[PDB]
Amino acid sequence: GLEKTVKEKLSFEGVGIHTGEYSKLIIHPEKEGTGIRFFKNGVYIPARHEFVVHTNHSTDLGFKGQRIKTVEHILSVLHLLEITNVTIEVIGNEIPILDGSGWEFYEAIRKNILNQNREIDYFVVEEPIIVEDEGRLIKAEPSDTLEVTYEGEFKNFLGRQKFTFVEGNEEEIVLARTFAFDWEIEHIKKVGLGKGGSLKNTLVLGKDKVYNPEGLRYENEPVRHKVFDLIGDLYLLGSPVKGKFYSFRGGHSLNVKLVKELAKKQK
Amino acid sequence: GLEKTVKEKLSFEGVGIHTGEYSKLIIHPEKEGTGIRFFKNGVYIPARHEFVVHTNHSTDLGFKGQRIKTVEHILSVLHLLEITNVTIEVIGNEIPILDGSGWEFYEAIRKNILNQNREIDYFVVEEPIIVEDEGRLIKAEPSDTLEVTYEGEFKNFLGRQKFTFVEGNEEEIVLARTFAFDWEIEHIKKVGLGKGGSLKNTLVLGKDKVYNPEGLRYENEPVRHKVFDLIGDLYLLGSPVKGKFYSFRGGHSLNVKLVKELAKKQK
Ligand SMILES: CCCCCCCCCCCCCCCC(=O)O
Ligand SMILES: CCCCCCCCCCCCCCCC(=O)O
Repeated sequence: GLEKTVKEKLSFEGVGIHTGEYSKLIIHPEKEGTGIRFFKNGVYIPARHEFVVHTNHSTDLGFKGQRIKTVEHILSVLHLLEITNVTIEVIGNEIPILDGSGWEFYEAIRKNILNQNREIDYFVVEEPIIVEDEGRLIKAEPSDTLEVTYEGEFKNFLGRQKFTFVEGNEEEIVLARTFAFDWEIEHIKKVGLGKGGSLKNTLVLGKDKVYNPEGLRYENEPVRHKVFDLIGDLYLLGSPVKGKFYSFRGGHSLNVKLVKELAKKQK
Repeated sequence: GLEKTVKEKLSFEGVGIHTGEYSKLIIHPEKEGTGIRFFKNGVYIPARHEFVVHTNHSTDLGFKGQRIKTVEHILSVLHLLEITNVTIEVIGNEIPILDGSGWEFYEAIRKNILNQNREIDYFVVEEPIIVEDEGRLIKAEPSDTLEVTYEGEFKNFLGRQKFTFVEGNEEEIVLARTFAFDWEIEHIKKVGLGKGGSLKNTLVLGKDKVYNPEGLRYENEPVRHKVFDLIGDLYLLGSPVKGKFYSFRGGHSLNVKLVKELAKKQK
């Protein structure tokens, strides 16, 4: 495919899920070969693993004293839409959570796609690789297309389920929201996070119930989101990816680990 | 004591806990002998049991097609401060929840109290009375002062605790917030309520944990609030009350029941 970018400036705004603070986005179009980079306080931060400063319950980036929290969703969509050259201006400290999924971005970015005369130089996974971290494991091998599978071993009623994304199936995961278990909320708030969380932006699961009155969108909405997450994380390799990934009980932390140990192979 | 009222117009505003909608309050001063009555869409609704239309997880009042949800807190404070003649203008369908306690009202009403030349005609409990409703029971006997005790048999870590309010101890309960356990937030949202609830306005308790990061104000904050509730409910007798009340596992529903079966004795 050819490198892409937005037709014109696009903006989004809302509360950040962790900071609980308001922030605004302004996606700027960029010349070819530019790449994805955020812009905060006159400082450009590249959507590349080198600038990852936090992978707890979000993937945060930073440079020269400027930090942006939760870039996974915005990046994931840009990765799905194969938008390669743009500048994400952030007026705050974290990309807005919106409805908890990548739906709003997708729906708006998709419209304003602008083709360009330059064949995308994809990041190809050249050979098998694995990464562990206590039960948690991710396996990535070579593939003609982008294919990602996530398998969960949920302690609650969800049980063991897994989902698989393949090119042409974006609309199947850009709608999955963010989730957390109830035995998953005190801790988060205590370590100073989720200040913006609510049933309107987050999907809360009980030991065997769903708090949100709106129920689950998909039987396996959680697993889907995790796949969405991984994709966006993977975009930190600096360009659309092409490989076959298997993630069992993954998380941003391990996600990044892979990415780093996957680029450290000068690939 | 003498009948009281506010020095001048006082107003409050915020989200309603159940409706999730915005609403505004405007407490108007009223001539002597007026009483407590709400004012909605050019319709006056008396703070009297006759106009109670709902006692689920709030005490709602209504008349000629006009309804106000959650009047207990506002009434409870007015009852504690012995403010007898005022008009509560409501622009919406429910008194604002504010921080979940009667703190804000108290602190603001207390300032603007205006004495009047007219001895309050208290509602005296003349003789013993009891009301049941499956395990739940309230006992009310005669007393020189206002004395209310609430005892809980909480299924979670709280266990069995009780609190007792006596005249001169208002500041001990006007600060207790509203509470709910994790088990049924679902239920509440499903039966169309708590649309405004959040950890900022509600104190959520787990099977053995406290979600709110701000912890409990008082070891027994819940039981206290229940006492606050009862007091405000009791003010639906149409005038400050003087009796000794015992409530074991009570709730607005039973509260009102008592009040009704307590006034039905032409007392
Ligand atoms: C109104 C009720 C509220 C409860 C608020 C939920 C607390 C927020 C928890 C944050 C989710 C953590 C998981 C991170 C996943 C992601 O990257 O989206
Ligand atoms: C994860 C959970 C969410 C936060 C939302 C809380 C749900 C709203 C609960 C409404 C409280 C009802 C009981 C209080 C009655 C009163 O104040 O008189």
